[PDB]
Amino acid sequence: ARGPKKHLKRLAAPHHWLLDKLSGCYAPRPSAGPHKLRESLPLIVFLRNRLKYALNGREVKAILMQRHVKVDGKVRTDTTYPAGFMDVITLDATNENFRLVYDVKGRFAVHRITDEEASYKLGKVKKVQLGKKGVPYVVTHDGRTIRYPDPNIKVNDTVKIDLASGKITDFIKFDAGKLVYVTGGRNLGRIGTIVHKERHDGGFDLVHIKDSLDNTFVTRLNNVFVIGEQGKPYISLPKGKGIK
Amino acid sequence: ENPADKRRRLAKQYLENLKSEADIIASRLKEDVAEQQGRVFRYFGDKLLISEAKQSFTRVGENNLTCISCFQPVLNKYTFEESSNGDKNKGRLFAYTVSKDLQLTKYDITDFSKRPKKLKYAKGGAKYIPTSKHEYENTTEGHYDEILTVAASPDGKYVVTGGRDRKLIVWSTESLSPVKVIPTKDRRGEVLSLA
Amino acid sequence: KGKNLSFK
Amino acid sequence: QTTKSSKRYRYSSFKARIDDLKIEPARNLEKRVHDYVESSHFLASFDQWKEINLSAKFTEFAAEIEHDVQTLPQILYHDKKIFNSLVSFINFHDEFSLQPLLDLLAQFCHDLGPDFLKFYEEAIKTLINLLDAAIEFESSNVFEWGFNCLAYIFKYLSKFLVKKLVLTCDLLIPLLSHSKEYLSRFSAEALSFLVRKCPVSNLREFVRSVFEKLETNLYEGLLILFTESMTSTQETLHSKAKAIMSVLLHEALTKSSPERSVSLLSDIWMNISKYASIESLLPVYEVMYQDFNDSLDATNIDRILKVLTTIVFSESGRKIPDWNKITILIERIMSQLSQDK
Amino acid sequence: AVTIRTRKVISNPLLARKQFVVDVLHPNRANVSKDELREKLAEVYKAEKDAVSVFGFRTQFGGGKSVGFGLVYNSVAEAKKFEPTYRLVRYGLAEKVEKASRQQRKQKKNRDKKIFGTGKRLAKKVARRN
RNA sequence: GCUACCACAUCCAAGGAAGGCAGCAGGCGCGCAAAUUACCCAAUCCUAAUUCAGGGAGGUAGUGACAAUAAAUAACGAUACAG
RNA sequence: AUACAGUGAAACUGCGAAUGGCUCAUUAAAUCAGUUAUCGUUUAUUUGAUAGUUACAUGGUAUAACUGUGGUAAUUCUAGAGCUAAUACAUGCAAUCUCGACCCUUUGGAAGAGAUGUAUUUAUUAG
Repeated sequence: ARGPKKHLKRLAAPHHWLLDKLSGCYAPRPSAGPHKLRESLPLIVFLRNRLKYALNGREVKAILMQRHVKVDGKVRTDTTYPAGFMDVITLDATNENFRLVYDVKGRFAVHRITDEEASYKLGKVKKVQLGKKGVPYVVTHDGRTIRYPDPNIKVNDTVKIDLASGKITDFIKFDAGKLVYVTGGRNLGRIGTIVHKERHDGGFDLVHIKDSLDNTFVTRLNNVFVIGEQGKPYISLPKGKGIK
Repeated sequence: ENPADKRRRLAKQYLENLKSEADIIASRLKEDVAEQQGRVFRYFGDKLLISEAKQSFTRVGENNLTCISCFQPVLNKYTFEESSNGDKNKGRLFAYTVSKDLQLTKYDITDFSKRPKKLKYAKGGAKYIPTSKHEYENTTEGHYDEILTVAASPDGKYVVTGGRDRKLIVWSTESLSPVKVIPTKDRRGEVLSLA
Repeated sequence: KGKNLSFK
Repeated sequence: QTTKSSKRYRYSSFKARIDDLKIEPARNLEKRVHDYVESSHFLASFDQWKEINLSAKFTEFAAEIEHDVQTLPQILYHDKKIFNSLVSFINFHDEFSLQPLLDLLAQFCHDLGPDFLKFYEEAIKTLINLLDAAIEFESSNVFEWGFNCLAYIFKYLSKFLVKKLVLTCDLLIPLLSHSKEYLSRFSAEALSFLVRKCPVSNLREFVRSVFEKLETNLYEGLLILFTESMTSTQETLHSKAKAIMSVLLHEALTKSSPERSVSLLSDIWMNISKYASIESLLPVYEVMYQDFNDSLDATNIDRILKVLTTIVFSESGRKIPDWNKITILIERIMSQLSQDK
Repeated sequence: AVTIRTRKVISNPLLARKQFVVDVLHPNRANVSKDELREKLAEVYKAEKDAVSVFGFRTQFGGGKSVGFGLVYNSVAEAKKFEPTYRLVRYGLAEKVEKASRQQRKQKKNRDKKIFGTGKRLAKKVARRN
């Protein structure tokens, strides 16, 4: 094509969303935002097809304009707002907090969390670079530009961000033995400890990961997200703890 | 004077009775609602004295007694009104029996030391056979074939019976007068037990 | 849990 | 917004909602969860609020108090702990859980009215702090709940509070004299309900006290309180308006009362005269006219002029049925002062 | 008699209502009109009739039973606020909006497009001309 | 959308003026033959100064032995007469 | 509502109309399927960061809609006059941080010295 497409059809939509094929012809096209289109769950799907809360898109629109939905501590009124991995969705009226984490099946799961856990999130360090006026900053997996980072922070690290202030509370270095969550490929969803990182200069780096069941697998580095130390995840994990 | 005030009065009187009876108050209130929770809470088997039980057999005129149903009023904590149908029936215990002779009979069993005492009865017979021969027209007031079951409503207002006439006849407790007859509408819809 | 009813 | 756009939904400011808001539970004819009660008002509302409200703090509130509310004697026997739990959680001031808690507070009073009297002082103080807290976080719904809760308590304790109505307002003086207008306005409506149910004898004691207080924003508050008390429906006045009013003037014309009270009588007069039509006011002008004639004296001559100057100016002469009666009073007032008036 | 049973009751605070599935047992009868269902669901759930919505009712083959969906709003105003227009018109809570057919409206639109400005000045000019 | 050009063609009081879809339906292509120029944006989505406006995107309905699935058009007795 | 405050035809601004739909004539690594790079690039919008360097508010350098006079057989054809606005068009405005004597008070005040936009092009230095 010679320009951006504006419509998203269903059979071409991401499979993990689990839309009914016959109910209609088109699926919500996720608007531009922090996450990739294929790696995002639009708020309409989360509110209607997942929580079963709303019965139709118009209800979702009324709900959103009522300002009852907050994404990462900010009210969002776009029906196709692209919520994604490690995003905190808060519904104060229902007293509900959710973190978007893929299940072992590879689908985003409805994982309820506490307010204390909801107060923060994690961001994998995509880039570390000096800005104008010689101001260092980090770009995370969600597109957050955070200035004045800790120098020890490097790419592939994971920074704990406070939603209210958007500041790094702590960080995790990428190293062997660290607890890790897989975010892509056939092997999406499970959790394991880093064993060894294969480095191929001019090529995609590969990481070996061992699960609690001692089973070992290999993945590309891009699909890796450090989430804590073994036995000490910094977030509450979904049921199954990323096994199988 | 308002109904809520009446409940406040009854609740206040109820508490005074509990205070007169007496920890113990708290436990009893829990026992009052133990029925709602589906678990056994009446452990009194070891307390029972079967050996010293006063056994008694009361003969009656009916041939082949088929079933007996007993009614016990219970104080409702939730409105403080006894399940007795009327003021005269306050704390009166009634037992209803059916036999193959097409009689429904009620007895008073309030006095446990004394034997059941007959109050009223009703007989059925060939007078009550249906002429139509149709199941939906089988709405005669009385029984004409063997009566097998009897059950008393928990409210103490009605008692229901059924049998080889393929009928569910509900009777007024006080007078044993027929108020409704509900056919089963089946050739082999034979009532065998009522609960 | 729901509620139950009947008329006529 | 005289002309309304095509939209079904339109923005409304917090002030705009507040301006439209009115505290009067009785006009609301919607079916009320406590109208059908099989055991108690609290439990009847309590189960309904359990399924509707999913807020956190209410969820712990239900668990703490679920066991002790199953029956009325349990409520009466455990009334102390129920009230303490209710007050503690209302103190947290969470909009998401106030509505059930505030509603249950009113229904709690409904179950044990005379017994709630020992709780009455604490309950009012709890509401006042909530309401003073509610101004910080703008939410018209929160104000509606507490004021509706306040009106409900007055309705259920109407008999007892009326005997000591002066005590009831003494609790609400900070609300009635509060700087912000609507809190005084709304609090005035709740008290006006109690005033409309007060006997004339107890009313005279009450009117004397408030006039004594009058001797910041109290003057406006009592004006709103009294005018609300007389007014019932458009172009009409309440039956007790004749009795409520007749008490007011006698103390006003009484020398012991301050002059500021007579100004309030004038201020009360325009609002009812402007609000009400001719026919509804005919009982009023009679007990105007008879009372002023009866109590005319040289010592109170300055006060009689002022109110009569008020009547003639009120809506010009349209609201006055017969001018001749006023002329006769002049000839009397002339016969029996201040030149300016 | 006729029985009605509510199942799958879900509380919905932020739209301020209750969802459930309605099962209507009507032996020896065709079915129950939606209005009767609304009024008695109002009686049982104890809300005003206007706050009650019922729809999607289908009778089972052979008769005697039907299944549909039921909504009970916390208030009449909330129902008026969130609840679809066409269904309020079903309940009479809203008045049907009279509009012309789509082709008529589109012809109006195109012909309006070909005029520029209010056209009152064109009207007075042609009036003076003729 | 504009300029000049090459053709087609529409009007004029003859001085000029202006004109370009098999997308949706409905047609021609034989002298021999086939679904309606239907209803709606209620749904799912998309665009906007945006809940509310719109969308021949789409949906709804209309026709028919191209195909495919299931089944009516009767069921039960009595009597009389003949070999 | 004595600036207006309501909605609101028209008009000026802002956004969009490169999406969607339809047919298969063409072309044998031509697109294409997988695969790789952009340290070789542009990117509305979204999201997150990000700019202390007459003013109690300038002009028509301005007109639409609108009023009024006309011409033409006549068009989303027209000329003469008269208005009037902006997120349209042009113009444009007594602070901070360091080294810090006095080591005066020992958190601290503090003499004095200093230092202080962004955008484009070229050159240079550090990296």
